[PDB]
Amino acid sequence: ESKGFDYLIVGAGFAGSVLAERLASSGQRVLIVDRRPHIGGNAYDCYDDAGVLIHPYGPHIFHTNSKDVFEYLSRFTEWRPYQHRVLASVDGQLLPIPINLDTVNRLYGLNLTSFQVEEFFASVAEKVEQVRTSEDVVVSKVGRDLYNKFFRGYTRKQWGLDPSELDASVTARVPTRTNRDNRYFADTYQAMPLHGYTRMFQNMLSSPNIKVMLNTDYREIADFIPFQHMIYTGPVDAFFDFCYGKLPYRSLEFRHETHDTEQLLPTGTVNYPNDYAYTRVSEFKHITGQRHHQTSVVYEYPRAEGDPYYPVPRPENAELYKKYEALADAAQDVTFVGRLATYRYYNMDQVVAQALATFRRLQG
Amino acid sequence: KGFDYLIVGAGFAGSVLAERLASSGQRVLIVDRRPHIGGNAYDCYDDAGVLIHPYGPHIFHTNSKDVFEYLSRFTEWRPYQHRVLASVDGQLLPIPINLDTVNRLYGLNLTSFQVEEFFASVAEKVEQVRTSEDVVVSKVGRDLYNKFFRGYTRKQWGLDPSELDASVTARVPTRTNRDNRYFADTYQAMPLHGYTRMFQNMLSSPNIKVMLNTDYREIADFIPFQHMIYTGPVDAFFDFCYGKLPYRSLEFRHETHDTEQLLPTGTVNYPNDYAYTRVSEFKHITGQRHHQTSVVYEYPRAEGDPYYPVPRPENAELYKKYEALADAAQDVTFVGRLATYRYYNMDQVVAQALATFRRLQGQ
Ligand SMILES: Cc1cc2nc3c(=O)[nH]c(=O)nc-3n(C[C@H](O)[C@H](O)[C@H](O)COP(=O)(O)OP(=O)(O)OC[C@H]3O[C@@H](n4cnc5c(N)ncnc54)[C@H](O)[C@@H]3O)c2cc1C
Ligand SMILES: Cc1cc2nc3c(=O)[nH]c(=O)nc-3n(C[C@H](O)[C@H](O)[C@H](O)COP(=O)(O)OP(=O)(O)OC[C@H]3O[C@@H](n4cnc5c(N)ncnc54)[C@H](O)[C@@H]3O)c2cc1C
Ligand SMILES: O=c1ccn([C@@H]2O[C@H](COP(=O)(O)OP(=O)(O)O)[C@@H](O)[C@H]2O)c(=O)[nH]1
Ligand SMILES: O=c1ccn([C@@H]2O[C@H](COP(=O)(O)OP(=O)(O)O)[C@@H](O)[C@H]2O)c(=O)[nH]1
Repeated sequence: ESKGFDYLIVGAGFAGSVLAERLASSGQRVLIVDRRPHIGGNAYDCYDDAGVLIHPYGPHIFHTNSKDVFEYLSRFTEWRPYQHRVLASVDGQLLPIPINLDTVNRLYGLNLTSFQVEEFFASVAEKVEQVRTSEDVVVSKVGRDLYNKFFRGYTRKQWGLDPSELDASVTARVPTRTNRDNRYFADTYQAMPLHGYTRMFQNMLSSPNIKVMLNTDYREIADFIPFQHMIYTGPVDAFFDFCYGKLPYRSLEFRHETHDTEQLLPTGTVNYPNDYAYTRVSEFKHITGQRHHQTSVVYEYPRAEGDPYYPVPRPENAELYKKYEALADAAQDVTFVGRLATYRYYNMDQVVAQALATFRRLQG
Repeated sequence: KGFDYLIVGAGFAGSVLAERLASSGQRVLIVDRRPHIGGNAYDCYDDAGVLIHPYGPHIFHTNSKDVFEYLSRFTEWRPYQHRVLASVDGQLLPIPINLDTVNRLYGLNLTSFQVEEFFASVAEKVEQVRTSEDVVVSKVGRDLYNKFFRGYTRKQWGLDPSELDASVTARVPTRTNRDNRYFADTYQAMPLHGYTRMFQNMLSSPNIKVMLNTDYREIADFIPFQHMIYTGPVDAFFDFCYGKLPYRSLEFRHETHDTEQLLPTGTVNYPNDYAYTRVSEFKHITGQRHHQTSVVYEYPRAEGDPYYPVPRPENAELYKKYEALADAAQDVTFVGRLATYRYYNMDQVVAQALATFRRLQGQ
């Protein structure tokens, strides 16, 4: 039709890359761009100095209930079945989280059945008018003491806020159980890409219709490169030059280490609600299924400043986003999709859905 | 506006130049039709977790202190002296041919001093040496030429050593000593973490934008650039106006085995057997520790991606006709193995690029 590209996609993570593949399979000329020197966004993996497969930006475990998302992804990767399991260091023990029958019995030295632990949870639970805060969701189900041990400290360390300063959506992510299930997810499809996300993303972007541009801020090229439409997957407040001020995103620092032993942790991840500066340690071999004479772990330190990783879900922040959203829905030739761009605390599968949905919209 | 340079190809040629140009403040756009950087020297991890080179074994070696020190700013080193065995007469023998090759082959017991006289007694004298047959035959004799060189060369090029310039089979000198190293260079070492990691450091500058999966022709029309550095094949750049320049290609067959070690050295050559010219085992080269092993067999091909220029008098003439157009380009600089039609090693390409950088700065 004209010079340049039909689409200019800003960001090569799940949001941007899914659309890039859909548009290009549809015959669109697509330029995908990322300020980072690699594709895959947060989900990027690679081999470290020791030859172990890791995630530079923390542990990404894939899980979904969407047969459609799982089948779409199945087009670009084979799978390694895996059901993630997390232990929480509490009172010098490693207990299951989410809280379940075993957590209670092990913590207090009880012997409740699955039927009795309901009466117990009910016997300590705090009555809450209406549930609004992350404090509310937890305390109204399992009571004050279990809240202090598992949720209050972790949350304050992770967010820099009390759970009461956070939307109930936040801690509602980790629901309590009364059975003896110890998986962090009870999703239908739990599995990791056989050869890593990066290999999966490379297939996703392999069309002749797709051009990949790296180490590039869209603003550096958007001036002299012709494109008929733009898909932005970065932060919003930044897209509109913070005109309304800074939309708060919580950040992280990662400290990777390699140990001359086959196994360091009992599970993929151990949470630290009450001790240490880090929130958790992850061991990639548990996740990937890789065999190696050594192992590599990563420690996560929450940070107020740095690359945005988490939207900060709270009443005041929801308001501030709306104003930016208004500008966004107003943007004539720009479509906003992704965790950062639409300010949603989304998992990988959720972003893939929202991207696939957005694709269908771009075709009436 | 736009970029000061458009660099076509992210191999050694383009990457060294990207780095040098960017370092001096220039805005660079390096592009490649491949999905990765590094060109031929690109390495990666296979499904088994073994570090391999998708495009055949790349072993770094050099006599140039300046090239090694330049590269040393983007990678650490694993000292490595590549050793190659040739499968001849049912034995695994040292190549280049040396004292031990001859002694073991013919069941002799010569000293270094005697083997000079032996080679002399079998050598066919050639008045003026012009072909790959001459260089070999005029030194080691007809028989040894047949065992190690003729079969291999015919298989690799589809040409007889006599139809190739003396420079081809001259890359493999004959020895009278007992040195079994393939190279005798001063600096022989591998990038500690592979080439890709090194390239990544070479292209880390904020003044470098990287475009992959892109042929320059797809963006040349709407992207502003003041000068172009071209590292691809020459004939393709001028749309084959003088007909096609002969390049030689390869097919690679990669295998993984459930054993720690398959071969006795990094590479085994087959001058006289099989459809492949050689077999390589990457662990000997990388030094990686793994419970399994990955090898690659190389099959010479007439058609495919260009890997080797074909050094012969009629091909020199043809290239010159293209080299003439290249010089009249005025805003395109040609550099590399493919772009200047030279059978260059990695270190030679780096030198060529560093030199070209100097010329461009007037230095
Ligand atoms: C620590 C951590 C752990 C996680 N664990 C899980 C998990 O276990 N399971 C799960 O399902 N999900 C997990 N996730 C969530 C998952 O990462 C997200 O669902 C996913 O990253 C969403 O991708 P996205 O494309 O929307 O955003 P992103 O992955 O962040 O992609 C945005 C990209 O755009 C680029 N960009 C931004 N601005 C510009 C610009 N101006 N110019 C050019 N490029 C730009 C950025 O560099 C970035 O690469 C985790 C996330 C984090 C941070
Ligand atoms: C099988 C094999 C084994 C080798 N072993 C050794 C060794 O052991 N030791 C050693 O020192 N050297 C070795 N070499 C030689 C070494 O690989 C080269 O010297 C080196 O690759 C030089 O890189 P280059 O940048 O000049 O060319 P290349 O690496 O080929 O880079 C050229 C790039 O330009 C791109 N390109 C071309 N045309 C276009 C276009 N139209 N649009 C966009 N992109 C384009 C190509 O995709 C390619 O990536 C070996 C070579 C081969 C083939
Ligand atoms: O052991 C835990 C695990 C979770 N959380 C809270 O639940 C939220 C969601 O945790 P999840 O692991 O699902 O989020 P992630 O960090 O993985 O993105 C966290 O931010 C915490 O506030 C907690 O308090 N204790
Ligand atoms: O065992 C050998 C090794 C090399 N050669 C000849 O020497 C040339 C250069 O060998 P080299 O190993 O340097 O080629 P490359 O590794 O670049 O493919 C080849 O083309 C062959 O013609 C040969 O005949 N037998």
